[PDB]
Amino acid sequence: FRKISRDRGIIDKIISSMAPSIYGHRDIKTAVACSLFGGVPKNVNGKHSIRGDINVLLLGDPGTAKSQILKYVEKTAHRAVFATGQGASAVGLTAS
Amino acid sequence: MSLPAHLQQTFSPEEIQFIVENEPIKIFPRITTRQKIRNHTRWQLITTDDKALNNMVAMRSTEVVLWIALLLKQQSKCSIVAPQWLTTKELDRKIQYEKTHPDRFSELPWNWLVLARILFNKAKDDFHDPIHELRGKIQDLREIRQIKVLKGLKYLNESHLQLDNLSLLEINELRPFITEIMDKLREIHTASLTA
Amino acid sequence: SVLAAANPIYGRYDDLKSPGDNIDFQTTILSRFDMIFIVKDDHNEERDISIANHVINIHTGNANAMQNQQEENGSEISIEKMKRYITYCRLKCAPRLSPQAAEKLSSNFVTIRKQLLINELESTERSSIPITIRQLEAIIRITESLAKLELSPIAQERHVDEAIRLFQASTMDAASQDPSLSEIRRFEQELKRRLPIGWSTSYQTLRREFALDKALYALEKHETIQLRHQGQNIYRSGV
Amino acid sequence: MYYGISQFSEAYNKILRNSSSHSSCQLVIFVSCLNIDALCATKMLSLLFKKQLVQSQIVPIFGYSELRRHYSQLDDNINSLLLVGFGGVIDLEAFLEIDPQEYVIDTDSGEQSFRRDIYVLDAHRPWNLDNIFGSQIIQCFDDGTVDDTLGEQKEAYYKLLELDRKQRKKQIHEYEGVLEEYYSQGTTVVNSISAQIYSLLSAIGETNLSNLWLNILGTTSLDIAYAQVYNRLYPLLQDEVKRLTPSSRNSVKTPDTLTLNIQPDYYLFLLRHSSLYDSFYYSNYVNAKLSLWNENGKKRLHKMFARMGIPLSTAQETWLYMDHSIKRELGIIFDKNLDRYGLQDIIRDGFVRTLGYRGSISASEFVEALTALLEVGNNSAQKLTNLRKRWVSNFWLSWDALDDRKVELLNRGIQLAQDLQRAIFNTGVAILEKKLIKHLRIYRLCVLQDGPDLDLYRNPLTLLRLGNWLIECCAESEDKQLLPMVLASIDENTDTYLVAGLTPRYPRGLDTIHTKKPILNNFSMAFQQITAETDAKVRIDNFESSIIEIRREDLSPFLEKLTLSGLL
Ligand SMILES: Nc1ncnc2c1ncn2[C@@H]1O[C@H](COP(=O)(O)OP(=O)(O)O)[C@@H](O)[C@H]1O
Ligand SMILES: [Mg+2]
Repeated sequence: FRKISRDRGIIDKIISSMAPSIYGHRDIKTAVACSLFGGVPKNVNGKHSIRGDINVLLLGDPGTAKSQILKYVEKTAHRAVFATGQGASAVGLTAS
Repeated sequence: MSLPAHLQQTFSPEEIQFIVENEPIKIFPRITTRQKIRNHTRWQLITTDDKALNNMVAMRSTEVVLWIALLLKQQSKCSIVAPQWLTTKELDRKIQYEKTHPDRFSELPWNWLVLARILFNKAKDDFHDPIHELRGKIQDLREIRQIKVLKGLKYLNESHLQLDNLSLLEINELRPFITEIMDKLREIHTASLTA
Repeated sequence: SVLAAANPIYGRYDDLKSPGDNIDFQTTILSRFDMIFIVKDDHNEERDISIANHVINIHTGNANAMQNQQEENGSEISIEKMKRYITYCRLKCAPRLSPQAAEKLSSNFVTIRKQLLINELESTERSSIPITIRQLEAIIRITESLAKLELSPIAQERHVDEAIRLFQASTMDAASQDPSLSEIRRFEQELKRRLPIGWSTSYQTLRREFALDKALYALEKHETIQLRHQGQNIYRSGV
Repeated sequence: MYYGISQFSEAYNKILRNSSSHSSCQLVIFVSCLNIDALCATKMLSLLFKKQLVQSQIVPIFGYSELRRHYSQLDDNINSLLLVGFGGVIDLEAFLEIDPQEYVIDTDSGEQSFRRDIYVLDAHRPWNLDNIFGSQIIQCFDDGTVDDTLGEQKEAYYKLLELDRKQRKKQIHEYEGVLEEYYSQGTTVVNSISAQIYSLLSAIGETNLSNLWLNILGTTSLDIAYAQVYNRLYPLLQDEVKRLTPSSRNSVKTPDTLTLNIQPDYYLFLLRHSSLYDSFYYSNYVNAKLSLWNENGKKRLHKMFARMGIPLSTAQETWLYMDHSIKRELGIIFDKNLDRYGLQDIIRDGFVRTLGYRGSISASEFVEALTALLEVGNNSAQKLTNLRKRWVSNFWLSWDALDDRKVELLNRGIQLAQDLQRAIFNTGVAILEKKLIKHLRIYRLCVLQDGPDLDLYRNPLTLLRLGNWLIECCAESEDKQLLPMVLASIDENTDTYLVAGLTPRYPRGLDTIHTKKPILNNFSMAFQQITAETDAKVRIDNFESSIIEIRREDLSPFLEKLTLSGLL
C-alpha cells in the first residue's frame, strides 16, 4: 500500500478501478471513490461536531448502471447495507 | 465605623497571637552581646526589659520576650527552648488527665494552642521530641477539649458559667456563640420578669 | 423549556408564497412558543465570505486555539462554568417587575396587538403567527430572565427594553412576513408618468392625489423611488 | 581571572559591606527569565539574603534592551547590581554607557573604590576580555576557566593595552591575532550558575537540603543540551547528597521527612506523573532511537511492551495506580529487555525528593514542570512588548512553583508540560512527514509557515524545545552528518519571524574523543555581522544570542546572505 500510494496519479488509478466492468461514468466513479474513502470527522473542543462522511446521490435515466454501481459499493465497502425503495420503512432504516 | 464588624466584641486570631507573643520565653543565644571588660548599640526597648538582651552569652539560656525570640530565630542567632509542658511525657500526662476527669479541663497554660502553633512553625528543629508526635498529641488534646466544650455548651443558662482552665484561643473562638446565646436567654428571662 | 427546531414546507421559506402556507403548525401549537425565529439564507457575498473564512478556521484546527485564547482572555465562559452559573442563577434569583417596567410592557403589548390587527385587516386573513396574552407573558418571562442573569432582584426598564427588542426581532419578525393589485398598478403608472425620473415629490402631495400605500415601499424595493428626508420626500432614484 | 572559586566569599562580604543596610534597599538582582538555571540561582540568592535580612529587588529581564532601559532608570543610590544568567559576553561598560570616572569615590595609596558594583553571574564561556580583564566596576564570578585557559589572551590583552618599529608592529599584529582567534568562537556553557552559587554557600556555610535541591534543579536543567556539563557536575551533587542526608536511615516515614535520594531515575518523560506508555512515547531519546514519528514506530513500541510482558492496559495505567507487581520489577524488566532496542541509556541514576506523604518526584520531572510554567504559565512594536510582559510574568509562576507550599502550582506545571510535549510531538511529526527541513551544505533550514498552534513557538523556550526534539531525532541518524539547524516561526499578528539558530550534538551516551570537544554555536556572530550591514529590521536583544526576530519579507534575503556568510 505504501509503495503504490507514492505513485503519481494513484488517485486516477483508484478512480478508474471502481467499476471496472462499467464503461464511462468517470464523475460517478470519482464520487463513489470519494464516498468510499470518506473524510475526517472533526470535533471542535468537544462541543462542535462536523460530519466526516460524504453522501452521494446518483440521479439519471434508466439503464445507466446506477444500481450496479451500488451493488459494487456493497461488495467493496467494509460495512455496507443495501435497502431499496418501498422495501425500507422509517424505523427499519434507523432504529426500532 | 472606625472598628470593623468582625472586630466588634472579639479578638481576631492574629490579635491572640500578638498577645501571646508578648510572653517571655527561654532561649539559647547563638550570639554574645555581653561587653567584655577590655562601639556597639544596645537594645534599650520601652515595652520590655533589655537587661537580658544586652547580656546574652552564647549557649547560656536567658529569657526574652517571645516576639524577640522569633525575630532572632528568623536568622540562626538563637534557639528557642520548648516549654516543659510541650514534651511528649507531659502531653501524655495531660491527655490521661483529660480522659480520667470528664467534667473539668486539664491545667494547660492559657496560650498552649497559640504557642504550640508558633513554635511548630518557626522553631521546628528545637524540640527534643519528634515534632510529628508533638503535633499528634496536641491534636488529641484539642479533640478531647472540644468534646468536653460541646457537652458543656449544653449548660448555657442565663445566670453565669464557669469555664475553668479553658485556654485563650478556645475561649476566643467560643465567645461569639456563648456570649450571644446567653444574652438571648437573659433577655427572655428579664422580659418574663417584668412584674 | 422546549427548544424546538423546525423546517418550513418546501424546505426554503419561499417568501413568494403566503406566510401561512410555509408554516404547517397550527395556531394552538405556535402560540405556546415565546420566540419564533424565522432565519433565512441571505446569500450576501460579504457575509458569505465571512462565514466561509470562519468555517475554514473551524476545520483547520484554528478553533482549538482561538476559542481557548478567547476563553482565557475573559470574553467567553467554558461549558462547565456556564452550567454552574446557570444553576446558581436559577436557584438564587427570581426577579419581579417594577411598576415602570409593567407600564412599558402593557403599552408595548397594546402596540403589538394593534399592528397585528391592522396586518390581519389588510390581508383579510388570520395571521399564521399569533400574538396573544401568552406572548405578553412571554415578554414578561424574557424580562425576568434578563434580570435573573444579572442576579438583579427587580427588573428595571433596561431589561424591558431588551426583552421588547428580542420579541420584535423574533416573533414580530416571523409575523411580519408578506407575499389591491389594480390600485398598485394604477399608482405605479401614474407616479411614473407624472413624477419625472430625476426629480422628487413630497408624500403629503401623493396622499392628496390618492390608503396604506404599500406601493411606495414596493417601488423602494425596485429602487425606482427613495424616501430620503425622513420620509417627507419621495425621490425618484433613477429607475 | 576576576573572582575565582576560592574567593567567592570575598565577593559576598563585599556585597554585605556595601548594601546590607536595613535603612533602604540598595541591592538589585537582575535575573534573565527563560532560564531555569538563573531562576534557581536567584532563588538561592533570595533565600541567602533573606537569612541575612539584606533588602534586595529581583527584576526579571528578557532582553538586552530591557536591561539597558532598566539601568537607565536605575537610581544612583543602588550600589550593588547582580546580573544573573547574562552580561558575560558583551562590553557591559560600553553597552550600559559606563565610565569609571563617574562611578569612582576615594581614589586614594594603591587602591580604588567605586560607588556601584556590578557582579555578572553567568556560564557562557566567551568572556568579554574588556570585562574579565579591563574593568573594575564589572566583577565576574569566574569558575576557574580564565585563570587556567586565558593566560595567552591575558598577555595579548595587556600588551595591547599598555602599548597603545617593524618588530613592534609585527608583534602587535601577532598579539592582536591571539585576541581575534579568541573571538569568532561559538558560545557554549561550561558550568551551572546554581552550582557556582552553591559553592559560594559552601564557602559561607549556609548549605542545607533546600539549597542542595535548588542546586540539583539548576544542574539538571543542563542535561538536555549540555550533557557533558551535567556529567561533569554530577559527582559533586552525589557527594553532597550523601553528606547532607541524616544518619537516621531506614526510619519510618513521617509527614515531615524530606528525603533527597539517589535512585534509578530512567530517562523517560514525566514517568511518575503519567503512564509508562506515555513516558516512552513522548521521550525525546526513545523517539530518536525508535523513530516513533513515522507509523512503524508505534508498532515498534507496542512490540517492545509485549516483549517485556507488560500488558498495554497496565502500560497505559497512571503510574500511581500501576499494579505493585509490575512497578516493583521495572529495574529487572528494563535490564532484560532494553539492550535489544538500543535503549540501554534509558536506565540512569537521578535525584528523587519525597516530602512526607506527597509522593516522589525527580529533578528531571521538576525542571520540566518549571519549564512548562515558564513557557505557557499564563502595531508590531507594541504586541511584541505585550508578549515580553507575559513572558516576564511567567517567571514568577515558575518562581512560586519552587515553594513547597504551592504543590497545586507544580501539578499545573506538570499538566502544562505534558500538553506542550504533545504539541511538540505533533509539530515534529508534521515537519518530518512533509520533509520541511531543507538539507543544505551549510545548515539544515526549517521554516514553519503554517499549521496548528503556531502561536506556541513565538516563545523562545518552546522553539528551543522543538529544536531539541528535532536535533535529538537527527543526532541518532548515522546517515545525517552533523550540521547546524535553523528554526523559524511566523508570528501573524506582528508579521515577524523568530529565527533560532541551533547547534548539533552527538548521540547521548556516546563518549569519544571528538565527543569530548564541545560543539560551539556560531550563529551569534553570523547574525550580528549580517545585521550590522544591510539593515533588515532585525531585533538582536535576546540573552540567548542565537535567536532573532526578523520581518516576514526580510527573512529570505537574510537567509540568502547567511548562506553567503561563511562565519558559521
Ligand atoms: N456504462 C456501462 N457500462 C457497462 N454496462 C452498463 C453501463 N450502463 C449500463 N450498463 C448495464 O445495464 C444493465 C442494467 O443496469 P441497471 O442496474 O438497470 O441501471 P439502472 O438501475 O440505473 O437502470 C446492467 O447489467 C449493466 O451491465
Ligand atoms: Mg435501478
